[PDB]
Amino acid sequence: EVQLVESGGGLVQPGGSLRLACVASGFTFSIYEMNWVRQAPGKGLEWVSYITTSGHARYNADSVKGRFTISRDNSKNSFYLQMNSLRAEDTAIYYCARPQYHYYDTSTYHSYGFDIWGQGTMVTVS
Amino acid sequence: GAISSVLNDILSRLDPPEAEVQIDRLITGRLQSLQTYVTQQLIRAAEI
Amino acid sequence: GAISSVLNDILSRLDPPEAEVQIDRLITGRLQSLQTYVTQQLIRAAEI
Amino acid sequence: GAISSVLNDILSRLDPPEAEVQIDRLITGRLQSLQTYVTQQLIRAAEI
Amino acid sequence: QCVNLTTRTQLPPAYTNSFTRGVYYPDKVFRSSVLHSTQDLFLPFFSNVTWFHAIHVKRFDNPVLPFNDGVYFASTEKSNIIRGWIFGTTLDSKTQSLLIVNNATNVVIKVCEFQFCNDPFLGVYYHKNNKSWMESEFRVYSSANNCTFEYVSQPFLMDLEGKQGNFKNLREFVFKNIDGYFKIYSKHTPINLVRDLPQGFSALEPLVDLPIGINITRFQTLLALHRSYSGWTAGAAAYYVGYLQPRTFLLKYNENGTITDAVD
Amino acid sequence: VSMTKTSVDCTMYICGDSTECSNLLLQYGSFCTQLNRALTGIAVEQDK
Amino acid sequence: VTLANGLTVLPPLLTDEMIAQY
Amino acid sequence: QLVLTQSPSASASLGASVNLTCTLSSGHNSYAIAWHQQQPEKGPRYLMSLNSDGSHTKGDGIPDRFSGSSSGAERFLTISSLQSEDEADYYCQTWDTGIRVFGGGTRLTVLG
Amino acid sequence: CALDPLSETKCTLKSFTVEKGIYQTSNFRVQPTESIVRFPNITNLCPFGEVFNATRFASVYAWNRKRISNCVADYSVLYNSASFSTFKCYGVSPTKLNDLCFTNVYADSFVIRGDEVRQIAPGQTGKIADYNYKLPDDFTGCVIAWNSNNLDSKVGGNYNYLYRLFRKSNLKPFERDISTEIYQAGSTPCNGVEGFNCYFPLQSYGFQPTNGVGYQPYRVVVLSFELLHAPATVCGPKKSTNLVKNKCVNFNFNGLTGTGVLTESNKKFLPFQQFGRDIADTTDAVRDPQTLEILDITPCSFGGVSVITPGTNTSNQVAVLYQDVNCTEVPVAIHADQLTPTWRVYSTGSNVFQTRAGCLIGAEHVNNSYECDIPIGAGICASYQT
Ligand SMILES: *[C@@H]1O[C@H](CO)[C@@H](O[C@@H]2O[C@H](CO)[C@@H](O)[C@H](O)[C@H]2NC(C)=O)[C@H](O)[C@H]1NC(C)=O
Ligand SMILES: *[C@@H]1O[C@H](CO)[C@@H](O[C@@H]2O[C@H](CO)[C@@H](O)[C@H](O)[C@H]2NC(C)=O)[C@H](O)[C@H]1NC(C)=O
Ligand SMILES: *[C@@H]1O[C@H](CO)[C@@H](O[C@@H]2O[C@H](CO)[C@@H](O)[C@H](O)[C@H]2NC(C)=O)[C@H](O)[C@H]1NC(C)=O
Ligand SMILES: *[C@@H]1O[C@H](CO)[C@@H](O)[C@H](O)[C@H]1NC(C)=O
Ligand SMILES: *[C@@H]1O[C@H](CO)[C@@H](O)[C@H](O)[C@H]1NC(C)=O
Ligand SMILES: *[C@@H]1O[C@H](CO)[C@@H](O)[C@H](O)[C@H]1NC(C)=O
Ligand SMILES: *[C@@H]1O[C@H](CO)[C@@H](O)[C@H](O)[C@H]1NC(C)=O
Ligand SMILES: *[C@@H]1O[C@H](CO)[C@@H](O)[C@H](O)[C@H]1NC(C)=O
Ligand SMILES: *[C@@H]1O[C@H](CO)[C@@H](O)[C@H](O)[C@H]1NC(C)=O
Ligand SMILES: *[C@@H]1O[C@H](CO)[C@@H](O)[C@H](O)[C@H]1NC(C)=O
Repeated sequence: EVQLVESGGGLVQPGGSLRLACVASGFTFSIYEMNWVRQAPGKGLEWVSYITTSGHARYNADSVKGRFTISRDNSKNSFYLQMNSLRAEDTAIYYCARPQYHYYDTSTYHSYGFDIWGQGTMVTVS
Repeated sequence: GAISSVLNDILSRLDPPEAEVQIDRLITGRLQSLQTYVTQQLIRAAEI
Repeated sequence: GAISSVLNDILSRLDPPEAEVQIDRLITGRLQSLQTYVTQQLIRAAEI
Repeated sequence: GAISSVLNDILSRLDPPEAEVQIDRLITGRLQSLQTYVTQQLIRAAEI
Repeated sequence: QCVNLTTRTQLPPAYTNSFTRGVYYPDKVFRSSVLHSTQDLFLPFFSNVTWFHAIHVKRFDNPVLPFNDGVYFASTEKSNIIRGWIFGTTLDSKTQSLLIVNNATNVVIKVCEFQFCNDPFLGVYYHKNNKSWMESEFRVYSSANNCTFEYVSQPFLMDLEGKQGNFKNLREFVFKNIDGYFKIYSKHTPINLVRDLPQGFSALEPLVDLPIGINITRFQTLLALHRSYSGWTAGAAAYYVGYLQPRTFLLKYNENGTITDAVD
Repeated sequence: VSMTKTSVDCTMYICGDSTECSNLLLQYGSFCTQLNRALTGIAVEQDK
Repeated sequence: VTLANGLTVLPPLLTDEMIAQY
Repeated sequence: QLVLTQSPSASASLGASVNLTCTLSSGHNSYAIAWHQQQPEKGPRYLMSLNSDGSHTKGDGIPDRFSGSSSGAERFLTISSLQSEDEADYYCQTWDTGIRVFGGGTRLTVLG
Repeated sequence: CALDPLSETKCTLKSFTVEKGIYQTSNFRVQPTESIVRFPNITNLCPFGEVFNATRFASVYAWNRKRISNCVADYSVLYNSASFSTFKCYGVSPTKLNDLCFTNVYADSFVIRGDEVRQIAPGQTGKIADYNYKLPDDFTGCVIAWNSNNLDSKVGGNYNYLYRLFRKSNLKPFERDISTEIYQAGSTPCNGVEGFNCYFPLQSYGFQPTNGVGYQPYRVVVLSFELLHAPATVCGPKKSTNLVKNKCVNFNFNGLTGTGVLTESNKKFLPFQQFGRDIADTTDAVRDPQTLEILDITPCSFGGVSVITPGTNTSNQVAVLYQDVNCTEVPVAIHADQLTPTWRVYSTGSNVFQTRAGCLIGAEHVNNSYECDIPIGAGICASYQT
């Protein structure tokens, strides 16, 4: 069964460093690249960063002001957002979601849109 | 014909007793280039 | 100053790591001869 | 670039298999000096 | 375990034109705004390259081609069929073999004495019960013997996908075997729905300089097949092979240090 | 009637920013001295 | 008329203004 | 990137039909989307990844009622015979060269 | 020859009397006096203990190649306890081994007999340089061999080591052959079984402690380098220092020696490039190994000094011409801080005049106009007048 469980909340002043993780099980991590999406309280969800299957990272979306970093631990079958420099706006739910494009795929590439979503974690920050 | 086209490389990985041969090769080539250039410029100045 | 006056023989009994030196000697001789010829031609053409 | 500036010195303390290298170096230097001299003379002759 | 799954269809290979493809960086130094001239093994412009494609129409073909002094590879890709190569000399018997491979997250380079069957493929299995897809299948080589070299790194074949519309992932490769060094060059270019090597220019980046020092004369390309339950067939693929020759090019460098066009 | 005046520095052409310029120079520098005299004569002739 | 390591270009004595004046 | 001119409030009677509209920037006319429905106080739910031809790839628990159509540079999601559960937030999202935009919400106050 | 511009002209003309006029003087003024060295900040010990302490050490028909990276090569450790018979080094002098930083190194390893140590060299032939291990003609590295009769040889004969006695064709450089197929001597086919005119290509060495100097094992370690190309991973034990930008200084980036000023550049390198030469034989572009910041290397001062003077009989007063400078940078370009004080009083003074030809210092300009005799080069002329 596919599932995306998270952990690592904490209250810190802007500029603080924490430890964020999105653990998963029941499916292959080797052929699935993972995204992250950010949803401020009462606001719309917004992606922040992601890692590819090979290991390349994209800190795009221009809402991350060089604050978030993404990695992945294929050895321990777990997925972490390599986390440091939390800031004021970062108080939000952190649903980690799984893109539809697994590396061993067929059909048209109407994928990379999320088929499943994590339960999300509330990391209150002020 | 030397091991490198720059003088600083051949002066950075060769002791002088082995480096001076290649230094001489580069110097003879550069002096031939200046001789050809000054010959060309000299008969060009005669035409001018 | 090479061991032979023809390029084919000196490229028939010498491996390239010692032969290229003799080849270089012969090449510098051939190129000096060609440059002397072209200087002579240039000032004969100036007189013409 | 030879070990001495006169021919009599380098032909008094070197057997020919090692001496001919310095002989060749000195001869090429002298031939390039004489060739530059005749080039200058020919261009000066054209101006005269 | 391996099996005689040939189902080979014989058709003449459609020679097609590449239009100024196959040039790479000859040296590891940053020039700019210069016309550096170089003499190296290059694919000549407007040359016949061999369009090989064993799919469409249970048409499967994967012949052994010689590594004649230089291989240019292209792989307009849709669903990840071309997975690697098995360069070598005899690709069987008691000789040395190379098994350049690109799995789902890494690149495995093995110079070893593998024994090969006639139809090598990489088989990915999908389960209903676990849903995991695993490469735990090995039918290009039966086993290994006196193994010599192993290398694990970031994979050459890189997705570089996520953008939409008609552009395609054209992956170009250059393999050469000069005195004991195995050099792999690559670049990947988006192409606006072209059914042919595009009319542009390429700048193939250096990938690895493998210290192998082997003969190699019979390069071959691996493919990946799913399982299904005409056993072990699947996909859609087309690739293009041409050969490098000792030639002389003149490269013109732009202001960013990258080449613009090459004049043969 | 005229052509652009030019001059060549000996050290910066054949030595450049490299060591042993004197040892490189005492053996081969009078050729460059002759060429610099020729280039100065060309410049003076072009002004005249 | 379009004009144009130790290589220096010596300017002419007679500048363009004074050649024009002559 | 593409911007969503989705009405902050649109409404109709229960059992009737409406069409939400996802508008897209002229620069990516032939781009596909996927729809996520965000019921309040829960997580996102993926309905369909809509092709430019209106074809379907369906998530679990979603009837044939929810369908998509395309025309020009804009996109539609179709709802027919509305019921109570339709009260939710609808999000239209896309793909790019490492960008997923996701646009904004479609708060729908269907009266019934 | 280093006190006055008139004496400098006297040196460049080889005479004790010079006439009035203009003389372009050569640059004998400044000698740089400082050096900075900056290398990558990896201070691991290279596995020379693994290569040079091999208890089980590879044979010659199938020799071992080990890649060495991300460490420092301390040559002084090896001869503390090991004595090398032939430390021949090709392309790189043994003296300058310390100051270089290598990029792609590899340690070959094989055991050969005493007579065949000479065969491990570019251009030599035999049954060890044709059928077992061939070195390339344009080789760049050093072959290190020493006697190992006590370790690699035991009583009764050590038959573990093998070599290719017969082979069908000559080996390519750095090519390994491990096949043990039967070699056919005659036209008859062996068909994979030993018979007449069919021999095993692998013959065994007969190392015995009672034989002579020619018949004893010699452990050979062949190192292969690539100097001053591509990014480098194996450096020498010299320590890295700070970076002094905007000033003329000797730099040592990864073994690259030179003299010149550094500024900040904005061009972007390729990922596989660490050096740069906008034009070859200039080496303008380089990456700082510590910070990976793209910079530039530019020359620091102009070659343009000339002397304006009357004849030495008339007067000893002299003026000097500094070309292609704004006059304010004359002491910066000349580097008069390390120069003689008699040259410094001519380096800077009260009467500074900027011409288009260059900076004229030592003479005073006038609003009146007189007839020219000697040139300056920008429509101005100088002469001796009250
Ligand atoms: C979960 O995955 C593992 C491997 O990733 C499966 O274990 C093996 O699967 C192969 C596939 O044919 C079988 O041949 C082996 O017999 C399996 N191992 C064992 C110990 O039986 C495993 O079956 C998967 N779980 C499923 C499919 O429910
Ligand atoms: C497939 O990818 C895997 C990477 O997960 C490669 O195998 C792994 O190799 C590393 C060391 O290089 C081991 O630590 C892992 O245990 C391996 N995983 C396995 C065997 O599942 C593998 O080489 C790639 N190719 C194939 C054909 O499996
Ligand atoms: C390296 O391998 C190639 C491929 O086999 C060798 O080429 C063969 O050489 C033998 C020499 O006995 C010939 O009989 C074969 O006809 C050759 N094969 C082909 C296809 O030409 C090559 O000789 C080997 N050695 C090198 C290159 O030094
Ligand atoms: C390519 O092949 C065609 C026929 O297949 C031939 O006419 C043409 O000359 C070939 N050109 C080259 C460059 O090989
Ligand atoms: C290769 O492995 C086989 C194992 O059957 C062995 O007999 C043979 O000696 C090995 N090769 C070498 C060169 O030792
Ligand atoms: C959208 O709904 C309206 C009625 O509410 C209808 O007229 C129109 O055809 C619908 N569009 C589609 C694509 O079904
Ligand atoms: C071998 O091992 C000793 C330690 O016993 C070490 O000091 C030495 O450097 C090693 N290498 C050589 C060549 O002796
Ligand atoms: C290269 O060109 C691009 C765009 O024209 C510009 O961003 C960059 O500054 C240029 N220079 C280099 C060295 O890349
Ligand atoms: C050199 O710079 C700093 C200081 O150690 C460090 O962050 C960096 O990783 C170092 N580089 C390497 C290649 O170790
Ligand atoms: C020299 O300084 C002047 C200012 O008087 C300035 O206009 C000119 O550009 C400068 N030239 C150089 C080469 O620095």
